[PDB]
Amino acid sequence: NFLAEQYERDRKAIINCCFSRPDHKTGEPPNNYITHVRIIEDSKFPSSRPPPDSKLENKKKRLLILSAKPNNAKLIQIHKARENSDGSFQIGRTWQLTELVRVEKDLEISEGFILTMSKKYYWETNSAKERTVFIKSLITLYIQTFEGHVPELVNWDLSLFYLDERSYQRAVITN
Amino acid sequence: ANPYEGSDDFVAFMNKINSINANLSRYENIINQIDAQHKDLLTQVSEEQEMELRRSLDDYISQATDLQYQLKADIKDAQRDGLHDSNKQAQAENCRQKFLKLIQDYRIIDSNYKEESKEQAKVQARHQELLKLEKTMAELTQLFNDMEELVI
Repeated sequence: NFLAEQYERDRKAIINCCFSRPDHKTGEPPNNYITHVRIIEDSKFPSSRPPPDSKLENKKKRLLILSAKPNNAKLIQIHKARENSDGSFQIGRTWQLTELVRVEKDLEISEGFILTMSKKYYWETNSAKERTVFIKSLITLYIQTFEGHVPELVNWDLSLFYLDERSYQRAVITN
Repeated sequence: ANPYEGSDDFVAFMNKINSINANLSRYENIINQIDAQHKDLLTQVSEEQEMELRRSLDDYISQATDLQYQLKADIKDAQRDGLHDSNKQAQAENCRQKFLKLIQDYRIIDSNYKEESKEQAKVQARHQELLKLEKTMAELTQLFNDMEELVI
C-alpha cells in the first residue's frame, strides 16, 4: 500500500520537524498534528483551474497540514508547507479553520478542489482517492470543531460527510 | 490513524443487523422528538407547562445517551463478526454509516437550538441549560470519534 506507507513516512517527518518541539523563539508548545495531504500548486494559476497548456514548471509540490493549538482543541489551523531535501518541511502559510467558508469539488479535474478562506485557492491532490480522503477529514474536522456548522459545499456527495440535503441546509454557515 | 488503510451463521448475523436497524429507528425518533421539544420551548410557553417540557426533554436526552452506548457496542460487534466475510462487513458498515448520519443529525439539531436560544433571550437557570447542551455535544463528538476507530 504505497499511499498508506507514504502517509506513515510523511506524518512522522512532519511531526518531527514541525509538531513536536517547542517554538523556536517563543517556547510555546507545538501544535498537535491531525492530518495532511500532498497537493500540486500551479504558481501561475493558484486561484482557478489551470489550463492544460500550463507549463510543467508552474506545478509545485506542496503539503496541506491540519493541526490544533496545544491548549485548545477547538482552535484548528491549516498549514501549507514544502518539503526540504533532508526530509524536513518548511511551513509557508497558515490559515485559521474559521476562514474556511466554501469547499468545491472540480467536476472536470478528478484531483482538483477549491478552498475559499482568505481567498479562493485551487489545488490538486495526486489522486481522486486522496481528494476524497482529505476533504472528508477537513469537513469532518470543521463540523466537529464548530459544533454542527459546515462551510458551503459545492458538487460533493453529502453522505461523504454523514449529511443529507436538509441536515446540510440546517448546518451551512450561510444559514 | 492512517486514513489510507438462528442456527445458520448468516441468519444469526442478520439478527444482529435487524436488531441494530430497529434501535437506529428508535434513535432517529428520539432525536426527532428532541428537535420537536426544542421547537415547543422556542414558542412562548407558560411557566407551568415550561418545566414539564424541560423534564421530558431531559428524559429524551438520557434515552439518547443510553441508546448511543448500545448502538456503539452492537455495531462494533457486528463489525467484528464481519472481519472475515465480505457480505457481513458490508452489512455492519452500512449500519455504521446510518449511525454516524444520525449522530450528525443530533449534533446539528442541538446546534440550531443553542443559537436560537440566545437570539430569543437577549435567571441563572439558562446557564445550566447551556452547560447541559455543551455536555451532550462533547459526548456526540467523543461518540463520533469512537465510531471512526477501527475494530480489530
